[PDB]
Amino acid sequence: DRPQKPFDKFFIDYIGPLPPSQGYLYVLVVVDGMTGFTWLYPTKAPSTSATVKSLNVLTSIAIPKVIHSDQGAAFTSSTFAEWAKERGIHLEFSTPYHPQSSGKVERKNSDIKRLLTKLLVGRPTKWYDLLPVVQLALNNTYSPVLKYTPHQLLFGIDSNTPFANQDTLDLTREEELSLLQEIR
Amino acid sequence: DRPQKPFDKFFIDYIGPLPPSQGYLYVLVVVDGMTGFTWLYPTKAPSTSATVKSLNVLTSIAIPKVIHSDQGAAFTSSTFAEWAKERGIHLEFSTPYHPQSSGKVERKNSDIKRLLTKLLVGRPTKWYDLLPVVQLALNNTYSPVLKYTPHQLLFGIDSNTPFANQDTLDLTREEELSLLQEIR
Amino acid sequence: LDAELDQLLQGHYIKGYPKQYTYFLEDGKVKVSRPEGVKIIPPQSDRQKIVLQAHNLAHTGREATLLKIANLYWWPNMRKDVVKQLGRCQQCLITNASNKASGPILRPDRPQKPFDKFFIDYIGPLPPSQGYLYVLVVVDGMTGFTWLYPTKAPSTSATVKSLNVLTSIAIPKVIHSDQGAAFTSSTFAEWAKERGIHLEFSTPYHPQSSGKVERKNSDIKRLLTKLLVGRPTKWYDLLPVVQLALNNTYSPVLKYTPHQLLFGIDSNTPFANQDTLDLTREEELSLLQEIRTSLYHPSTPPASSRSWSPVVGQLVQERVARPASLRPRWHKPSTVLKVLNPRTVVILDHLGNNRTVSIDNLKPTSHQ
Amino acid sequence: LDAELDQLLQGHYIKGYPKQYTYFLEDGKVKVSRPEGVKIIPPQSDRQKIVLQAHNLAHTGREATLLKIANLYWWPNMRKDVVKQLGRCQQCLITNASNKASGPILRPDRPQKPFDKFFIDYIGPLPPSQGYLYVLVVVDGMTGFTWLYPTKAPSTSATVKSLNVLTSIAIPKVIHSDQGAAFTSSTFAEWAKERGIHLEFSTPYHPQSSGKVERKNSDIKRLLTKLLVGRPTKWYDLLPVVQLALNNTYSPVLKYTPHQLLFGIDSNTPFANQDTLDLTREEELSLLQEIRTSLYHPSTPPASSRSWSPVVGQLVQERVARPASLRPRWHKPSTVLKVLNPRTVVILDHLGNNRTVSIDNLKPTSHQ
DNA sequence: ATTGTCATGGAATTTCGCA
DNA sequence: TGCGAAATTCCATGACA
DNA sequence: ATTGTCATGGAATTTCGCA
DNA sequence: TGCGAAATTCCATGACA
Ligand SMILES: N#Cc1cccc2c1[C@]1(CC2)NC(=O)c2c3c(c(O)c(=O)n21)C(=O)N(Cc1ccc(F)c(Cl)c1)CC3
Ligand SMILES: N#Cc1cccc2c1[C@]1(CC2)NC(=O)c2c3c(c(O)c(=O)n21)C(=O)N(Cc1ccc(F)c(Cl)c1)CC3
Ligand SMILES: [Mg+2]
Ligand SMILES: [Mg+2]
Ligand SMILES: [Mg+2]
Ligand SMILES: [Mg+2]
Ligand SMILES: [Mg+2]
Ligand SMILES: [Mg+2]
Ligand SMILES: [Zn+2]
Ligand SMILES: [Zn+2]
Repeated sequence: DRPQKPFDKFFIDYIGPLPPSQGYLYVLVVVDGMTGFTWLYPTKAPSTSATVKSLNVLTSIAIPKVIHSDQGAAFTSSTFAEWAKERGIHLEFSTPYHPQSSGKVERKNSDIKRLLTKLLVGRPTKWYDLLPVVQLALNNTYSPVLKYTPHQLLFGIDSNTPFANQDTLDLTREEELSLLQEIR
Repeated sequence: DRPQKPFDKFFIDYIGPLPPSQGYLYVLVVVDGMTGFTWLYPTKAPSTSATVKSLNVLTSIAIPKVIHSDQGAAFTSSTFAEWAKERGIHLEFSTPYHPQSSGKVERKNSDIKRLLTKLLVGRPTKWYDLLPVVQLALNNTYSPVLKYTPHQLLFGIDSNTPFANQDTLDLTREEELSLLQEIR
Repeated sequence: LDAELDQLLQGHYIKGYPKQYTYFLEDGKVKVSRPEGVKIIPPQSDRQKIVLQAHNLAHTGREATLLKIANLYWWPNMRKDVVKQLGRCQQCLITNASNKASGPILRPDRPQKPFDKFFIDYIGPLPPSQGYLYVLVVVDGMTGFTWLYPTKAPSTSATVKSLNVLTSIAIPKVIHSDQGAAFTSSTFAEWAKERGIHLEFSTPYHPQSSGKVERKNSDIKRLLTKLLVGRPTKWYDLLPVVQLALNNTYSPVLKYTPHQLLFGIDSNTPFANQDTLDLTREEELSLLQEIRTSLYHPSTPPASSRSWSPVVGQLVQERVARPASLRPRWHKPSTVLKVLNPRTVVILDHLGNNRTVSIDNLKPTSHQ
Repeated sequence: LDAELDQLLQGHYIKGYPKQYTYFLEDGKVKVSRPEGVKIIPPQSDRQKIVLQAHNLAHTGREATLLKIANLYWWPNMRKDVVKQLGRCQQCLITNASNKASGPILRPDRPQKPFDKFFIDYIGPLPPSQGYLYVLVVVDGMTGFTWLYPTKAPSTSATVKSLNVLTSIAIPKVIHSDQGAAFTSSTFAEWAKERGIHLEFSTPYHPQSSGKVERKNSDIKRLLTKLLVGRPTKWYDLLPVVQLALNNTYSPVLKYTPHQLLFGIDSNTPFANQDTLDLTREEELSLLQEIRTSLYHPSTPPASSRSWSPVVGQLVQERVARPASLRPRWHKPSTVLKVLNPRTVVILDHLGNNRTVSIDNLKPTSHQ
């Protein structure tokens, strides 16, 4: 069997609804399976149209051999199936109610959901402008298993933005009280 | 003494008033002394201003060492004297009531006055447009004394408009009666 | 061609397929282990579609198209097939640039006499001066002697008015001009016929053809620029001064001014040459006839390393005159009817129109 | 200098005046019979006015000015005096063209890694497409990998919006751009400082300096032209297609596509290269690090026969950027403060301003 | 159914002045 | 029969938008 | 306070297939 | 150890307005 490579598999999913930011409510999350590189796209809905518009931006940079997702409406539609067939992309689904990806990808999606929650608190309506910094943080985060960050694995070089300050990602008592105050 | 050359002396004079043609009433006649080459300029008056405006056109092609004329008001003015001094042109006048030029120049001015009279008859108001053809005729007219036409003497080549048809220049009984009919 | 590939799998030699290689079947397709790696050999019936698919990705040339194909496939004489597609792609043919320079310029003989040929052209629009915007420039081909006329437009009427003033002095055999509206009009053709003047036209969009007057336009503008430094651009009153100044300016290569070539004697202008004072006018005109024939004449320069020269029957493409944004810079292929000279040709476009064009406005169609 | 000419008439030798000639007085002036003819020798006190009178007729150069003077006068080393006047005529200095080519171009080293340097520039105005008129082109210097963004204006706001999307992937060390308003604004400088990005600017009116992105602008426009043949110019929807097409196009000299130089592996695009299938990603990245260092690098071409190279203290003249009609194409002389490299200099104009300019926009002031 | 041109100022080369 | 310098000739460069 | 670039297709040159 | 042809490399040309 051939070694794992970048672009072999892209794992996509939706995060949201989130508080509105510049008219956006969702985040389409794309994670390369091999490198763990993350691309984030703000959408106004978890629809096929929003997925196709966002993925057309990504697939102008790199096309995956396979796209992996859950059985979400946007991904199981015949329109999304036509879009993938047109690009030579094989669609792969997880069994309903059983989301399976990979250890690395599951861990990455945890970091994304937690990093977003940490930065939402205090400014839940300003996340659109934070998407570029959130991605750089994630892609410049060292992998204990692989020895390299997603950026190093994708480009084969060190980055000009090393994220040496390995932040808490966990919430403070102040942030916990502020988050529970927002849930009112 | 040095041989005669083109531009050594320009003999100028006014012909008119003539019937109005395109608002013009006079013709300033310039004849090079050596070659007998003629330049004609329509003016609205025999004034210094009209002489200066016309001669500024000619002196953009060639400047004479000497300008010869009678004691006409336009040529004896202090303005015309200033114009000549500015261009390094010496002004030369004939004694009042005694117009002296040269045999060749006197004969040329006769041909000009006669050629104009011949073509005026029938169309005395259309002479402005005929000035280019009148000049070509005159300058392509063979000199019995010199063996060459003014064009040959000025450019040192044959012309593309040889005026082989040596016309009458004298008026017909029809033209005489038509000219005497105009004098009414 | 699955028949051709069948004999190959069996093991018997086919012209174009090296015998020293191992041809086998895998995943329902003929393969070959080549130094670069294992490549798929498509049947000849599939190759045209493959070449076209590779080319169409970015409408690439020979090597860039081949490098994509060579990633998955191998077949005998691949570039021969690539070039067949390149030469049939209308989009590439009309959009790509040429990489062949025109042949060396011709140095037409200097007209033998003054008034044999005039070169006329317009300068403008210039900053308005007394309501005037243009300058009609008339250059005698032999002498270089120039006449300047201010105009309100580059029109037939303004050209005719100016030329009726000039032709009072002498009538020229030929008037050479570009294909500007003022000179190509039937009113101007009529004006010339009426006078026995032949109208000669430059090939379209090739001002080098009118080189004699274009070159004088530079000198006119350079002198007006200098005279107008730190003053408003009131050029109208300077045209007579500039005309006289340039006509009496030495050409260092000829060692004569245009006035001297026209008249054989300087008029009463500053620093007039006095060398023929003791000669009679006839002696002076005899020396002028000699001077006019011994003038320096340049010869065609060497051809560049990769130049092209037109051949009858050759497929060439005329350059689009004023191409719109995001539109091809070349017309569809044309055929060379006649080679007038190595720098001028008669072409027949797809419409069936005969056009006399300069090779500077042509490229030879690539891939034959 | 009537004293100098007095000893001459007497018959005793003066340095500069050949003794083999006969110097005499006639018409109240010193004359000499020379091979060419009898010429007037003006006193040294009159020569400056004479040279200036001859030059001012048509603001002529060395030979054309001398040929007029030589018609009436003779004096020792006439051209030395002609050249003194030519070098002091402000009108000639700022209006005349140069006749010295710039020194050979520099071929700057290819940035070592992707994201070391970006070259950014705008294309447009283009025919409107979905309300868009411009394209922001971002080229990575090492790889050649390009990102395309449609804009409504070449503004700071549109550049910032586009670059905030791009920099989500990686932040570059340097952003090289020309001196377009969008890139020189304090809002853009602030945007870069905020991110640790150094802004590098091209010398003014020298797009060759931004050569990397300019060259990509040609490819972008050429592909959009081809794709839009016989269709309306709806380029907006083609930008993603063109971006992907060019990033995956082989450079025949490198034998790599910009995508391969950036990632070291082709994605799921047609004709993807399969040569590293059996390698691990680490083995693949090791081969990519090797490929990136052994890329072909061009060297400076030979200098032309008559080129000039800048020297500190030298009087040079900057070219007028957008010269008005009938106005000089050159600025008044400047002094070379520092020679940054043989193609870039720091100059001090007459105002006292320091300008970093390309030698392509400079001529050395003539006659020292 | 016509076609490049030539001012410019350093450099290269020739000529001049003298012996 | 030759030297140093001045004079002349050569000619690449660039602009006629 | 900076700096030209590179797709293109004939031609030149090298390599390949075979002996 | 060398031939004919195919493959590769060279590189002038031109355009980024
Ligand atoms: N504009 C325009 C225009 C307006 C009205 C009528 C016409 C044009 C017209 C063709 C007819 N169209 C043109 O494009 C044009 C030009 C020049 C013209 O004299 C000229 O009449 N035309 C011209 O003089 N130049 C300068 C140039 C450039 C490179 C050179 F090698 C030489 Cl020798 C000269 C080029 C453009
Ligand atoms: N116009 C304009 C303009 C409008 C807004 C802002 C600016 C300009 C700006 C300077 C800043 N001004 C310019 O004149 C200009 C130009 C080019 C530019 O990218 C460019 O931004 N500018 C450019 O791309 N080109 C093409 C070219 C030509 C020759 C070459 F050798 C190369 Cl590499 C590229 C030249 C003109
Ligand atoms: Mg899920
Ligand atoms: Mg009288
Ligand atoms: Mg024209
Ligand atoms: Mg023109
Ligand atoms: Mg720009
Ligand atoms: Mg640009
Ligand atoms: Zn194509
Ligand atoms: Zn001057």
